[PDB]
Amino acid sequence: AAALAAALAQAL
Repeated sequence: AAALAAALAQAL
């Protein structure tokens, strides 16, 4: 969950 949350945060 956290890895994905961060991946997305960065992209946006």
